[PDB]
Amino acid sequence: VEMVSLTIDDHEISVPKGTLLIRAAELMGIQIPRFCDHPLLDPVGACRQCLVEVEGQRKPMASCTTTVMPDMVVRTQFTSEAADKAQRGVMELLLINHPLDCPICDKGGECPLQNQAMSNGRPETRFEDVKRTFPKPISISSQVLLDRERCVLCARCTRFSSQIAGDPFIDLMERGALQQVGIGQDK
Amino acid sequence: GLEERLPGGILLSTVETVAGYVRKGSLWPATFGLACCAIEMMSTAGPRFDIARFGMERFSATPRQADLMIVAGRVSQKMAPVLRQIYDQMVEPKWVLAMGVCASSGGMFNNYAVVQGVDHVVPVDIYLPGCPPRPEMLLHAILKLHDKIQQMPLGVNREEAIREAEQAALAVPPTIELKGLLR
Amino acid sequence: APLRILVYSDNPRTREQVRLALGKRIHPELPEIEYVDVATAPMAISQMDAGGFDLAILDGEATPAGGMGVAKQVKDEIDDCPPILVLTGRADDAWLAKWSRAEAAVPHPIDPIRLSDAVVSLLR
Amino acid sequence: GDEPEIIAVRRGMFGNRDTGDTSGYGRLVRPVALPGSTPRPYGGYFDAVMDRLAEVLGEERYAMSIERVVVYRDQLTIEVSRVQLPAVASVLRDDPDLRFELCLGVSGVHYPEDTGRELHAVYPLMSITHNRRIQLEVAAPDADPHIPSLYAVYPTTDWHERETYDFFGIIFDGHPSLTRIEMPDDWEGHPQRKDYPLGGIPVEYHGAQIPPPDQRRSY
Amino acid sequence: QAGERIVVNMGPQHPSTHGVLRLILEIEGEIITEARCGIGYLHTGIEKNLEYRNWTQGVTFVTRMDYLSPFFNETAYCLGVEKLLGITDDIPERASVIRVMLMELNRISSHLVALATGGMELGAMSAMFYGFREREEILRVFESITGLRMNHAYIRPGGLAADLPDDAITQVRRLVEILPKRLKDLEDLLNENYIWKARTVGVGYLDLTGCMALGITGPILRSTGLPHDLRKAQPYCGYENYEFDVITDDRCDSYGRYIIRVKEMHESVKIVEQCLARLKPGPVMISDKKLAWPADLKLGPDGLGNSPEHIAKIMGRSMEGLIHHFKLVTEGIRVPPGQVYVAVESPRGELGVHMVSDGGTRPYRVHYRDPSFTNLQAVAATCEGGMVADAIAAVASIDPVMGGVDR
Amino acid sequence: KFLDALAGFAVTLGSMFKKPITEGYPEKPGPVAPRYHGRHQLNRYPDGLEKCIGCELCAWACPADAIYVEGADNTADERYSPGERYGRVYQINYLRCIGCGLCIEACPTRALTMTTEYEMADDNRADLIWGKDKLLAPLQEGMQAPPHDMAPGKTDDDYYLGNVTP
Ligand SMILES: CC(C)=CCC/C(C)=C/CC/C(C)=C/CC/C(C)=C/CC/C(C)=C\CC/C(C)=C/CC/C(C)=C/CC/C(C)=C\CC/C(C)=C/CC1=C(C)C(=O)c2ccccc2C1=O
Ligand code: SF4
Ligand code: SF4
Ligand code: SF4
Ligand code: SF4
Ligand code: FES
Repeated sequence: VEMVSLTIDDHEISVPKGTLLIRAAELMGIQIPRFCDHPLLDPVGACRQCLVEVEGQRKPMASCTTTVMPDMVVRTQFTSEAADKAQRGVMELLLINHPLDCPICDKGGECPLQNQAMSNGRPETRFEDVKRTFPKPISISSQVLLDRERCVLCARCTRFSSQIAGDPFIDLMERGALQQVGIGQDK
Repeated sequence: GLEERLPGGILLSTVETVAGYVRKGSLWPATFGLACCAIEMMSTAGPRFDIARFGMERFSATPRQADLMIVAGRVSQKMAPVLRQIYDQMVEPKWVLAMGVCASSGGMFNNYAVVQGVDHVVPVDIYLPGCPPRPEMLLHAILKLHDKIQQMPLGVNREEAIREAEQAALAVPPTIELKGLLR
Repeated sequence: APLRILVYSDNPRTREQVRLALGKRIHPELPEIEYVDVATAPMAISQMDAGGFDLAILDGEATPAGGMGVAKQVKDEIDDCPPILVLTGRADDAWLAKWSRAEAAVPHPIDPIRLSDAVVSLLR
Repeated sequence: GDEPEIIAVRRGMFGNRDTGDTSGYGRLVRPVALPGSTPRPYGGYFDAVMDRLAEVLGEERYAMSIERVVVYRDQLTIEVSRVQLPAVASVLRDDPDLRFELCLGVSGVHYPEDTGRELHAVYPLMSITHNRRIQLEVAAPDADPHIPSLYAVYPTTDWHERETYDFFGIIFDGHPSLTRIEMPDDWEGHPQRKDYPLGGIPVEYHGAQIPPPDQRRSY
Repeated sequence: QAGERIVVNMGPQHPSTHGVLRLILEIEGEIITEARCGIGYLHTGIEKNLEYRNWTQGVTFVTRMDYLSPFFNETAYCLGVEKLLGITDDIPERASVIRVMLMELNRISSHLVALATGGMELGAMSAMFYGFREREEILRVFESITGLRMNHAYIRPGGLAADLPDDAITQVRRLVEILPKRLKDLEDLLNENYIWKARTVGVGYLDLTGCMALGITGPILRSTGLPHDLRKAQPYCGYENYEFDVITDDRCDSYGRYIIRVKEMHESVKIVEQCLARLKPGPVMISDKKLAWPADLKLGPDGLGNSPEHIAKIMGRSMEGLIHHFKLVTEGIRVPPGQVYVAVESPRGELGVHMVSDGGTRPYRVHYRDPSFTNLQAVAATCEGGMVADAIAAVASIDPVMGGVDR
Repeated sequence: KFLDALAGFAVTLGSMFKKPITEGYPEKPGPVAPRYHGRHQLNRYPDGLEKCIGCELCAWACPADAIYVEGADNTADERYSPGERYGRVYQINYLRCIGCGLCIEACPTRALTMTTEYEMADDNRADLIWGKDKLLAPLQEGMQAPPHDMAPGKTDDDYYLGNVTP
């Protein structure tokens, strides 16, 4: 059980070799914002919400994908102004195309996007342009209704349906800003 | 009382009408404020309004003289015995006005400490929303009680009305079963 | 002779629930049970004034006049009043059920066997 | 110890009290720590107060009596040790340099998740002559909820200590008569404790009912 | 011995006891020998019920505690919330000025109710009606500003539930103009009235030592001559910038307390004049959108609602705006963990609030040290040995509002 | 002069020659403030569509749990509000409502407003649980029945921006 010691923010901890920065920051009581991360899914670092400043690293690193190395130093949005700026910018970019659907969205009140836009978001929109739009909702089965505009394209659904369950009957489809979770055609 | 033993003809009808008139026009409250709503009740008696206009200036201090009970406040657990004692110590006929959400149903204070409606301890004639109900609403509720009092049966008519009301009440489905568009 | 039980509640379903917990013959070692159902305080009081009841079950949650208030009233107003059982809509209401002087109190929702056992204890 | 008191340990993000409505967010472990002891140079008159207190008490008595000193939002809390409360209160009231004449009451606060320190009695004291104020805090366990009553020093506490008992069960030993003041003498339980259920009833609606707030979900 | 003393209940249901206060009197014929006090006939579970609601929602609860001093309870609650948040230094000036204005108008209203109820208790029937004419004058302003007559939820953490209606300032100016005259009309009934003075002079005497010992505050304490007012010592909500005199008396009795209340009404009118003088346009809510109450109420042909501009903002344009509205309304702000005891000078004394936060959106603890509860410890001191009629005057002089006593 | 002690008489005599100030309710009810927290009201857009989207935010904010809201889907065959949701069931228990107004501040569509109407009292515990059909504002002129499609070409955004007409 080789334990690697590192300092997150000012404080120090020791965690099993291979533990991700986001897991360590969880263990020490620090809420790094995250959407695409999932403890039970292989890390993908897609949404870039969980950026943190790491000593010796020019770019911010996705805490969800940064394996802990010995003697590392990390400063989250609680102590790194640069990491704070990175996370807040990712949050803004995450909300520009998002529908103004909270009153009608079932996830309202339990939405990680809402909560982390409160904790790690700008007070108000800067986006005066036109939002991306999809026709919604669309059923991907008898049970599940998909609202693509609200999709932050984190790929957690797809990553679950591949890794956890061997059921890749949805996937990320199209490309660019138009990327969308989808079933094949009608299957 | 003998006034109720009259034959069910015109005598009893006219006696009922006059007695209802008089009892609605002289509906003395009991000096029994409890809470916020007690302050609004005093405000209703205050000059900006005039509860005295309706023959209700005399807030009777003794329960014996009081014909009406404006609960007007929140009935804690420790107060329910006292409130019931005061009610039982009024002399009939007596009506009870559940002034405010606290008195009528417990209001916001859905808690252990509050009885959740004086209906639990005393029969309620009229329920009055508000927190507190403004004095105009109190006067409205009192006028509705006046209407209830005037149309009041006596004697054999009283028994017939009790039977009819009982039969009607046995049929109403409970509020929890009035599922409308609620899926 | 048959025992007459006055079940008081303006909720029809609570009355049906009480009548279900207590069959026509609860505890076959006991007499038959006759049910007079009342949904208004004035009628409940008048039926009590008629008398001849072995037990009265008063829904503590009765809307226009709670069964606890009716319980206290009937104990204050009928000489040789029959024992009173109360259905309480809340566990914290127990104290008021104690004040109502009802011989027993059964919390909502009506537990059939608990209510039957309480009744048998009162009618024995 | 100088480690803070953790009154609760939040699990997961978004304040979920249980598993949580979205998967993968429940792994955070955030202890809920009250402020720890202030380092030393307490702001304003606080030092002037505490130093004076440390002078009137001995070094040994002061160390045994005052468990912690916490300045938060420019408010001074003296986490005093149980048993020693009457002595400290007497010193505060009587000492001309402290002279906290006015004890404003006693408030119980229940921390079921604070081991051995479940019930805290808070004493707001004010010195009118010096225009100062502080808050004593005495922690007692749940299994031994006994605290020394301050009646001989602050008669005003008699009712407060009573209400606090009624609401929390904090047994102020030495109080003339700890009878329930708010709730009936025959009442079972101490309502302001967290273990005591809210005791509400469902709100009725045509075809439905809303359970009390303590049953429905919260964050 | 026993046989010559009766034991009686002034009881809950008694015209002088506000319906829910029980004075158990052992009386030797008609002299009060002992005055036990029975409380909790108005206990409501507010202190616990609060814990299952968010901040900015518990306000609706606290204003119900001491229902005669709603703005004082709300200000104490919201000041506690702000102190916990550390936002006390960021609140807009206009919100603070409105808070002072409303607390002082509420002081006038609460003292008017106290005087009315006392006068009617002591037979001064017209006292009730004149005091309530004056009080209705203020309650119209309260209704206009907040839309409620009592139990307002107008004062909110970090500011106010909304800004004054355009006509409000003129209504309050009219109050400042007329309250002197109507108060004088009330005073003509009582101030120098021989029967009134005879009924309260020397009655309910309580020494300054007694006040300290029982923790008494408010008019009762200041009738001992001590000029102790939390508004001057330990200023809060910007009272430091208002010129007003701490009203005090030397009689130490019921009449001294009555005169203190009558003069405190005038001092409140003076502070209200100052408030109107220093009321400059501006925001009433902290500019930090992460905590600010998001709703913007505005009237229309279809009644009071969210202003259509706000609806457009959060439903057509501003996604972050929508999220903030949704979360601050539903979950509400979450306060940093910690404790704070904050006191205000309620009309009846030092109304204290112990507030404890566990980092959540609901308060962990909100305990009100209501001044009335502690003042009722003085029933024994001010009633024992005197006449029962004098005990009534003493209890009235304490001005106990039982909602705050029992909470 | 001992006259000051008699000032009260001067008061009462004087008042019995000034006109009484009582409001003449109910024949002449008094003017309640424009901002008064009267009975909640459910409003409509000028074309008649119900403003409420059934988000339950109003009920969320109610400290008294005095609002019960069930949302349901708008569809072409039956549409009650612009957008995907609408409040199919909307009850207010006025024996729990404390008139605080938090519901109003909570509502994001201004579907919920507070009128100045205040007269309310009934003999039944259940008569004061006011349903959607009691609360919906009267169908003003130019409005059509609530179950109909959006105004031609208009879309929910057009409704929230106020860009709609009969
Ligand atoms: C053809 C022709 C011309 C025929 C004429 C026939 C005719 C009309 C007859 C006249 C002679 C009569 C009346 C004979 C009939 C026999 C008779 C005298 C019966 C008496 C029956 C009886 C004892 C009682 C029934 C009612 C009655 C009519 C009694 C006498 C009249 C009165 C006024 C008696 C009692 C009422 C009374 C004085 C007091 C009620 C109690 C109170 C408290 C009064 C109201 C009141 C008071 C006084 C306050 O102090 C107060 C202070 C502040 C706020 C409010 C109040 C308040 O409400
Ligand atoms: S639908 Fe899939 S990709 Fe889109 S937000 Fe949900 S989990 Fe992420
Ligand atoms: S219903 Fe509201 S106004 Fe009336 S007593 Fe209760 S809390 Fe006060
Ligand atoms: S009234 Fe407003 S807050 Fe309530 S459900 Fe309708 S739109 Fe939502
Ligand atoms: S006025 Fe207040 S209590 Fe009544 S429904 Fe609206 S939010 Fe709920
Ligand atoms: S949570 Fe790490 S990039 Fe998305």
